[PDB]
Amino acid sequence: LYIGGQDHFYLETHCTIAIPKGEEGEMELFVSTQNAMKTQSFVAKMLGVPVNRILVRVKRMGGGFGG
Amino acid sequence: IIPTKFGISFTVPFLNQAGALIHVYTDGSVLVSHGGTEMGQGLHTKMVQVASKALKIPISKIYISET
Ligand code: XAX
Ligand SMILES: O=C(O)c1ccccc1O
Repeated sequence: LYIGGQDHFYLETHCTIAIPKGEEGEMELFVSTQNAMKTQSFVAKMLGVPVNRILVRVKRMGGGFGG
Repeated sequence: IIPTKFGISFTVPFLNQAGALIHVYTDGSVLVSHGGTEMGQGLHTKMVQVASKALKIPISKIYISET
């Protein structure tokens, strides 16, 4: 038996705004994510910066469904 | 030659209260937030220095972003 995959098709696609603060590696991010913690960590690790420097903010998503 | 004595506290009793909020992220990086504002008197510097002593960690792991 086989079962095909599936696209999330959340009506709102992936989207991120990133605001660099110019001080000490600080950045503030608005993102359509269900996982602001991992967003924050993955950004920090990409930058070579401590996690305390990165702020992620999540108002709402136009769908997520795990995607 | 002239001396001074200056009384320390708000003269309205209820303003002598203070809040802090502390997060430790999973990289050990610590973010401190408290009710004070920085205006050049170096309050955050002092607050970083206090958090560092208290926790027994270098100042480099502590950060204050804003009020
Ligand atoms: N309208 C709407 N409903 C939705 C979601 C959505 O994006 N939009 N997604 C699902 C998913 S998919 Mo997942 O384990 O991250 S694979 S769990 C999960 C679930 C997460 O929401 P709680 O019920 O825990 O608060 O919401 C469901 N209902
Ligand atoms: O007593 C003070 O020094 C004081 C200072 C600022 C505001 C209210 C106050 O009572």
